[PDB]
Amino acid sequence: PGVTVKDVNQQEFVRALAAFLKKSGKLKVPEWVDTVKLAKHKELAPYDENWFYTRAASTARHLYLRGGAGVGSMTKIYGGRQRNGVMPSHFSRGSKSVARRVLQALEGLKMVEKDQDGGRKLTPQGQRDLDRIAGQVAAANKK
Amino acid sequence: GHQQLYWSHPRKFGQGSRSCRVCSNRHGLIRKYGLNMCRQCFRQYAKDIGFIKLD
Amino acid sequence: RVQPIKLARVTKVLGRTGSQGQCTQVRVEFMDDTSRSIIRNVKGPVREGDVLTLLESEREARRL
Amino acid sequence: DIKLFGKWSTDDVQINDISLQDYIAVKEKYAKYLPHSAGRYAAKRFRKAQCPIVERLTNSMMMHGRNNGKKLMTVRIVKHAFEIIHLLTGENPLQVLVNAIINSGPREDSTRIGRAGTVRRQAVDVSPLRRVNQAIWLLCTGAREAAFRNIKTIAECLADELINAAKGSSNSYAIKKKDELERVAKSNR
Amino acid sequence: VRRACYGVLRFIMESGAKGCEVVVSGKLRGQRAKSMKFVDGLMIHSGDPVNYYVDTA
Amino acid sequence: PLQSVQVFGRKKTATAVAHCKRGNGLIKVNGRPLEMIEPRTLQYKLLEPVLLLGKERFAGVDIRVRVKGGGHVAQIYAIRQSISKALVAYYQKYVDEASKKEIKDILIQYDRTLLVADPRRCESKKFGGPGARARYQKSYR
Amino acid sequence: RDKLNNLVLFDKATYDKLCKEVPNYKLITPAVVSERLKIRGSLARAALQELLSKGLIKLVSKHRAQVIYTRNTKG
Amino acid sequence: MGRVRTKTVKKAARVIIEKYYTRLGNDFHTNKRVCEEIAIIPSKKLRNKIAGYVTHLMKRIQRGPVRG
Amino acid sequence: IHRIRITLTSRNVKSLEKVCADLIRGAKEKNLKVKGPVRMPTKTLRITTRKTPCGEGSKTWDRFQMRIHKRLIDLHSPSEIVKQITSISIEPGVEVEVTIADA
Amino acid sequence: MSLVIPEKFQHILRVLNTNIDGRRKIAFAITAIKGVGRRYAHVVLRKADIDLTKRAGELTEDEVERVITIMQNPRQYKIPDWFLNRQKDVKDGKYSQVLANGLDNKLREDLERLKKIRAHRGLRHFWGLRVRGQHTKTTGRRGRT
RNA sequence: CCGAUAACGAACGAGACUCUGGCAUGCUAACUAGUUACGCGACCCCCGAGCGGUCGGCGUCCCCCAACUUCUUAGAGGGACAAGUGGCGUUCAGCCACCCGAGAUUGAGCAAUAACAGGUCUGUGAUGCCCUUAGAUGUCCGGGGCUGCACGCGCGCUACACUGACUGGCUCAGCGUGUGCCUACCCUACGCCGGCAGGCGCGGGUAACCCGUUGAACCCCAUUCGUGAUGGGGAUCGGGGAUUGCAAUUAUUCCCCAUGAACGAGGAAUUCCCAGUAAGUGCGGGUCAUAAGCUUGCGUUGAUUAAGUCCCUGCCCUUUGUACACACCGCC
Ligand SMILES: [Mg+2]
Ligand SMILES: [Mg+2]
Ligand SMILES: [Mg+2]
Ligand SMILES: [Mg+2]
Ligand SMILES: [Mg+2]
Ligand SMILES: [Mg+2]
Ligand SMILES: [Mg+2]
Ligand SMILES: [Mg+2]
Ligand SMILES: [Mg+2]
Ligand SMILES: [Mg+2]
Ligand SMILES: [Mg+2]
Ligand SMILES: [Mg+2]
Ligand SMILES: [Mg+2]
Ligand SMILES: [Mg+2]
Ligand SMILES: [Mg+2]
Ligand SMILES: [Mg+2]
Ligand SMILES: [Mg+2]
Ligand SMILES: [Mg+2]
Ligand SMILES: [Mg+2]
Ligand SMILES: [Mg+2]
Ligand SMILES: [Mg+2]
Ligand SMILES: [Mg+2]
Ligand SMILES: [Mg+2]
Ligand SMILES: [Mg+2]
Ligand SMILES: [Mg+2]
Ligand SMILES: [Mg+2]
Ligand SMILES: [Mg+2]
Ligand SMILES: [Mg+2]
Ligand SMILES: [Mg+2]
Ligand SMILES: [Zn+2]
Repeated sequence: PGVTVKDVNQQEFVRALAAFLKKSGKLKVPEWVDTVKLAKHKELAPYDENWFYTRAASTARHLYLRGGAGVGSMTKIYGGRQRNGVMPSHFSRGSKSVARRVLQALEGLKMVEKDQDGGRKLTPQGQRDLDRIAGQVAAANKK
Repeated sequence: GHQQLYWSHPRKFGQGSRSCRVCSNRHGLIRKYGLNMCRQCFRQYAKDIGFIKLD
Repeated sequence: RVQPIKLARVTKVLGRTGSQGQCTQVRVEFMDDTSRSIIRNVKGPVREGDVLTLLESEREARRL
Repeated sequence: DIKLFGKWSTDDVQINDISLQDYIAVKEKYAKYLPHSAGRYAAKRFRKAQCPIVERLTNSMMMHGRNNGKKLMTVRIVKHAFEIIHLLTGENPLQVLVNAIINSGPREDSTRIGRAGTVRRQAVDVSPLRRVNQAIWLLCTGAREAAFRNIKTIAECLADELINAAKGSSNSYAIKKKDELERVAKSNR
Repeated sequence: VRRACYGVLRFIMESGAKGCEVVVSGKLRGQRAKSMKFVDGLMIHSGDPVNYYVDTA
Repeated sequence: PLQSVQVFGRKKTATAVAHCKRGNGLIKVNGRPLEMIEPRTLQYKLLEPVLLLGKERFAGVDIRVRVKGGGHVAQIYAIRQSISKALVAYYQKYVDEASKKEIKDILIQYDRTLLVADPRRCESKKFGGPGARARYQKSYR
Repeated sequence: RDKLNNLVLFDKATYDKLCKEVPNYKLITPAVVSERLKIRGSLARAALQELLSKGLIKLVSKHRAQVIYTRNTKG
Repeated sequence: MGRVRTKTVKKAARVIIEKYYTRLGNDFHTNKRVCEEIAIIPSKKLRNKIAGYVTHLMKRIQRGPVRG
Repeated sequence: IHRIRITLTSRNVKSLEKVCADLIRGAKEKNLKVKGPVRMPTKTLRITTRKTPCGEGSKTWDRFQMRIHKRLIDLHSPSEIVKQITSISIEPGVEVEVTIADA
Repeated sequence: MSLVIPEKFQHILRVLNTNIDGRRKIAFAITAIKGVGRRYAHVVLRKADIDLTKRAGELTEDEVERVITIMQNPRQYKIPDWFLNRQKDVKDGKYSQVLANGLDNKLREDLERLKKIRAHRGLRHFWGLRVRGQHTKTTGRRGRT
């Protein structure tokens, strides 16, 4: 009888943390979240009116596992194939000032924190919120 | 001469300012690890530098 | 009209025939008259001791 | 006992033809949960015969170069196609698959040396492994060509290939090119 | 060329060598080049032992 | 408190070293449980030794596996012989050999790869073509 | 086979045909009912899931590449 | 297949049989150790490939008079 | 008494395993607390060349490589008695480099 | 998944000078308009408050007119300046999104601009050749005999 | 190889050897690699749980305030030899099956004689003769060309889609390079500004130390799409924004918004390939101020078929025929 975020479904866990940050309307959403494309190795800015909450959810959840990740490490996680038209594809890294505006959006929500080394970790205020709703996901997976 | 335009074109970057240390040639050069030799003059001194063709 | 499909076990494999070496020779029995035996030529991998599936029979073979 | 894919038992299926009982590979000993295994069945001749027939079906479905190493994509394709067989018929698909290997492997083929105006020359018997090699090959080609630009998904065209092949209709791609081989072999017997 | 390269060859072998092979190539007399080699005794050619049994020049 | 062996298993690069203490039925990989592991079409290949041996064999141990290297599919197989050599090696040191011999003859008679690894790594690439054996197209004229 | 071009937001002669005879037979898939009547392709992913609001359709697989449905339980 | 021995293995084992027959037997792992005691073999793969042929001759010259 | 680190780099291992074993028993005889020879991963240097002086041929490449072996010994010794331990085994393929303790 | 069908389900539309398809989804129907692509249509339907699951035969003309009103002059509705087609017009200085035969004009007005100036890029439009530094030795044998 | 034997004793090549892949819970050792223990510090169920669960959070070289070496690294040895068993064989050399085992043929490196008018004088201060030497074919500077296009051919890349594109989420690698005598040009963490390419600050790394636990792609999970030259395909083309540089036009590369061409799986031909192989899929290295549709390496997912043959294309040995020896592209 725990539980934490490790022993639940990681993909469903995000859909719940994105909804948890939705109704608690203190997450500062920037003013260009509906016209930005999200990391130039892909076209067509996403099929979601509020994709910023799912990106802020997974980023927060990614900081719970490997701490100390800055803005360059979060561009590495959310990168993929850039199909170069007629040339072969390549891994090209993600977008810088959409991962920074996520990590700055949680500095005001008191979930992330600058470190002695670089990057950001979860404050003890922060993983209190992730581990609590992890019990909410596992309570629904028995039903 | 004269001094202002005898060698005035800048021999910075580019294979016009990289020469083989043995034969002073500018084609087919190996600059990896600071060899700075041509690809044929490397094969003369391949063992004398100490590279071994193992496989 | 057609002859019933008669099965047949295979004795010794007798080498490879056919221009490109695709077909063997198998010298089958019939499992009904086991005293009776006819050499034939299958294609594909054989493994002496298996069971074939012959249609019509009284065919041919040329001994290699 | 083992319930392949978690839900399909295997100690009830019957092989029709006495010939193919050592090359069709569903029964008691080597019946696994999944059709994915680090095989090592290519290192020796006839080692691929004790390879289970559901493993062999997934290995021949990932073939046109577009999708050539994608095995975990064709694990679920055979998984979905078995649930369609269950709904279309109401029977264990391990039974339906082994009734399709019987009714699609040719019993006669043709090849030898000289002239070939249409196919080949001499009527040649078929060993009971090539007709397991080729029966899987015909069912994986009828599934692939039916769904090449059709609305139908690949697990539908895999099910509708061998629901219609295990029945025997000459309305599937497999029996259409199983009786095409033995008709032309009956021609130049 | 011939008279000299004999004297080198039977100087190598008399100095305790196990085998020798001296190859002289180029414009030997005339215009077309040919090659005179002078193998005698024992000469390994392949493997790792042609790294420390045979010294070349 | 020292009843704890740690063995490993590999598949093409990926070593996965288990660890079984003396405990109560716990089994998990990198913190994630045995069922919440990756791509899940290969799930019956990773909880495979737990099924046909049983739960009472795993009832006394605490399997904990850490996995590095490899890919997604050659990680399911690394754990597959990691959690199943950890039960074999635990039963030769702390219970009798007759109980190990009757579960080794389960894990060998059904998929021998559960206790021995495949020696196939990867062949080297040559200067003839794009890969190990394959060669570049040749134009005669 | 020349052209298909048919159906979007069902006409009433097929929607009344939808809600009666499609929960009757065995294999229900958005690819087999699209070719069946005339429903384009998307409708069948959208129509067959709101028949799980009415409950005349039992779910089987629910995968991202194929959603297999069936007739409702009779016995 | 393809493991026919050469004559750096065969004629270097007939010297071992003719000179050291009392110190040997029909056991590979012992004659592998006798052969490196009585011979300077420069490599390990040539070592136990001679001794694999030494044991083939001693299940052989305990039946008839093979050379010898 | 310091905590010094000797580093031994070479291109052949059989000429380095003799020098590195000389420094171990050379300081076990002089009763020092010696952490053992720690072996770094080797560094292969793999220049590959076209092998032809011209461009004509059947495209046969030429794989040269040179491994570099690096081993390090950590001592518990003052600055004086290590100098006669250091200066007794040169063996020119080995480049003995002694670092400083505090750093 | 509608009730049955919209009663005023309009079968095609007619917007600027093109007849967009009514059966397409609205973010991909209006890409038949030249000057409006897949990236520009998805942002002018976020400036309008309409959902995108509707097709092009369900937008009422109180909503169709605003879709034309956004795309005709996008810069006054906070669509950012890096997103347009004709930014810094070579004859106006005005960032503008051409979306009509004015796109076909601007294309043609700049080709004959470079020919009237007689620059090197304009001569390779008057001649049926490649402009962007391509090699013509072994490429372009379809548009010419 | 065994044998045969007017031959006897040898030699190179083949093999051995070298490197590499697989195996060692045995050895040597590891604050520039760790692993378990244990101590604190966070969270989660709690009524309070607990030798509870999670943690790449912290610490055990300011002298113990803990030991070890499975995983990692690389040293020294072992290990596999047709050895054991059965079958066929002159019961010879050997072959096939089988047991036990990590493995019962892992891949390459080196490589003989005799040749060739094979390629290279544009690799060389390797070089013969010849040519040219001040209005120079020396050398430098500025501009242009090597890339120009009715067409033919060769190696490739991307495609023709639903076994897919799209969007979001999830989740694993291995080789390897990195501040340069001249020589200017290094890999880059983190913080902030910008939509993006990028910019400005502050560091670490001459490297198992920092980039880096190399959060690689395909794959996987969910949504949208729906057989339509379509949300397949991204050629052509306009406008704009940056970076490298002394200089970007004949577009260096990159980013953005538009333009949306053939192409529906390919005629006669023909090329590679049999196991971690083909193929898919990305990442390094070389070139590099700027840069990979090339090549050289690396992992990753991972098959179909075959364990044969001399039919085609050739090769090796023997007998035989020859008017061939410039040797059948012969001679006539
Ligand atoms: Mg990614
Ligand atoms: Mg289809
Ligand atoms: Mg030799
Ligand atoms: Mg050799
Ligand atoms: Mg490859
Ligand atoms: Mg510490
Ligand atoms: Mg200490
Ligand atoms: Mg170890
Ligand atoms: Mg010539
Ligand atoms: Mg030359
Ligand atoms: Mg000259
Ligand atoms: Mg050169
Ligand atoms: Mg010039
Ligand atoms: Mg050129
Ligand atoms: Mg070529
Ligand atoms: Mg596209
Ligand atoms: Mg690594
Ligand atoms: Mg289109
Ligand atoms: Mg210029
Ligand atoms: Mg260029
Ligand atoms: Mg575009
Ligand atoms: Mg590059
Ligand atoms: Mg090139
Ligand atoms: Mg062969
Ligand atoms: Mg032939
Ligand atoms: Mg010839
Ligand atoms: Mg005659
Ligand atoms: Mg003659
Ligand atoms: Mg004539
Ligand atoms: Zn040179």
